[PDB]
Amino acid sequence: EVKNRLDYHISVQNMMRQKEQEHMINWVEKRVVQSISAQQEKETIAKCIADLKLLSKK
Amino acid sequence: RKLALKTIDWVAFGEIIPRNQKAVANSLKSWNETLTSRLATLPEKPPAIDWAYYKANVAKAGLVDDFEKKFNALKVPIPEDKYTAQVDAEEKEDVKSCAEFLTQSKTRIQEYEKELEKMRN
Repeated sequence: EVKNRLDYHISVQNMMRQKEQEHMINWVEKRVVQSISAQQEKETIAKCIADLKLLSKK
Repeated sequence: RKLALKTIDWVAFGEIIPRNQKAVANSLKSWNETLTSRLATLPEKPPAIDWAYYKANVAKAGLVDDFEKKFNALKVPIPEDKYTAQVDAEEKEDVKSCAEFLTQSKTRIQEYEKELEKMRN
């Protein structure tokens, strides 16, 4: 009978992290997804790596 | 708990010349069997708890400790005897059987066999 309340407290804190994880994430990501885009140079890295495909695949 | 032990004896059952229990023994053995099976079923023990590691995985780790101490230090008392006259209200009624019925029964027997001998003669 002992165990289940202990495990409940842990399990809730676990469940309570994931939700905070998605909601945290959602704000952080839904904020900064926007800003990134100024980097032209990831498309710098697209071409660069894209050359290391276009050249370096065959 | 922990409790010790006597096997079936059907001869016993029928005889109870304390008439007020004659039925009871037949039923009472079967009540026994209920316990007999039930005890054979279960084990004595659960495991226990590694509180140290569970404290690692409970962030409210105080709880694990608190309940730990109380539980581990605690021992609950074995469901306690109320009756032990069974042995006794018998073994005395077993004298009731013996001396009282022994003597009368053996003295009768002798007269029978005593006339037969001469009847074989």
